[PDB]
Amino acid sequence: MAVIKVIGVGGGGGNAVEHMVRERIEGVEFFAVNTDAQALRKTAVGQTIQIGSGITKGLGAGANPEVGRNAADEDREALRAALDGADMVFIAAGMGGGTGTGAAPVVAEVAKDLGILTVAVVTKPFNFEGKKRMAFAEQGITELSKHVDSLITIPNDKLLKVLGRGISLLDAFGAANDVLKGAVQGIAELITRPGLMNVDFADVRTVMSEMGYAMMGSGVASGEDRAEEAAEMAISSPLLEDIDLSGARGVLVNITAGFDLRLDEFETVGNTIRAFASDNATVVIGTSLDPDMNDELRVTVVATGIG
Amino acid sequence: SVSSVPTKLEVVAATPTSLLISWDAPAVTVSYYRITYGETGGNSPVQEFTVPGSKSTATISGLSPGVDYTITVYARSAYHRRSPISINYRT
Ligand SMILES: Nc1nc2c(ncn2[C@@H]2O[C@H](COP(=O)(O)OP(=O)(O)O)[C@@H](O)[C@H]2O)c(=O)[nH]1
Repeated sequence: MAVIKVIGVGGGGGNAVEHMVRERIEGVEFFAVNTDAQALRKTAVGQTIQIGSGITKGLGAGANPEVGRNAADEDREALRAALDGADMVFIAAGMGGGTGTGAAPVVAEVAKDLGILTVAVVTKPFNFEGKKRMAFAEQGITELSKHVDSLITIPNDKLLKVLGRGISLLDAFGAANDVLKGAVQGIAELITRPGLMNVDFADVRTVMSEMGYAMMGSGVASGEDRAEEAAEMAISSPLLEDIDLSGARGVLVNITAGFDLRLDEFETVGNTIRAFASDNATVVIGTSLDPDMNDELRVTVVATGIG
Repeated sequence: SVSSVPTKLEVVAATPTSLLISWDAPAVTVSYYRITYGETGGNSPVQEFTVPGSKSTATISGLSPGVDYTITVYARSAYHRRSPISINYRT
């Protein structure tokens, strides 16, 4: 029921939204924001929104976050127009360029001022991309922090550990696309394809509103021990590596199963979460349903308010 | 360009009652693969089994000659939700 919009901001964020449209996420509405008008028109990215027509005459941001932020301030009204009506917005961007690092904080602040649940899902550049890009991404994330409800960062450097031997540069970037998608999907599917333990959107709000920094990981398992093994793989994910989970102010957990989920399995996942979780912690655990699933399970864990 | 995981699936050997399938090594670690098969159009429930994520082949046995089968390989990975790949074959 709750209306979810997904906004890719900038070239990396548009590459992420393009993959999400093609691969499909059920029940969300897609948009791309960019300063580069030619890149906006190249492929199927849902509804497009050009920003910074005055400053950057459709030619891009020149990899400079000051120009991408200036471009965003020009047509705040354009963004407010298309965001209007949503209950939740995911903003996806690769930090460390020009448009994403500078325009994503502004898109986030507009969404907030409409009372929308604003979730940023952003990447940090690979180490081989250089120190300047990484430093840019840090300031844009700090700027982004002022005007979001939750900020999930995906450091691409942690994906290198799970990448195949001899992989291509292109496939490495496409793998980071899949993680952003799996990240939006794992949260949004609690609303768009609920299971028996359907999460109320007001509870999603409690666990993500005005929370600050967040991290997520996931596991998957099949067989008799699918519940405990998927849950432990998620808490052991390399994207949660550096996070002490007992220090999170909120935990949001999505159990994706078919129709065969047993009571002792829902107990088991929750026991696992509640054992580490602090006691001043909002804990929200629901199921989502995937029908083409048999004797298997996915568990997604979002630790919110870790700042 | 294939977009599914795995990106390629082929029968690499075939006997009257068995098929050996091959797929390509994935760009991203796979926990396990889920393989299903059954007679194309049949009324009988599809069969299935899992192989570990570090395998690039599997053997389907117990089949009967001169029957067309549909074979589907799901890749289960914590790092994506990519669609499965599927092929047809007659024993
Ligand atoms: N997921 C994904 N990330 C990318 C892609 N290309 C670049 N990135 C990352 O996103 C960061 C920002 O670059 P980019 O978004 O293209 O700059 P911008 O166009 O000015 O926003 C880069 O430093 C890369 O680490 C892509 O195709 N997919």
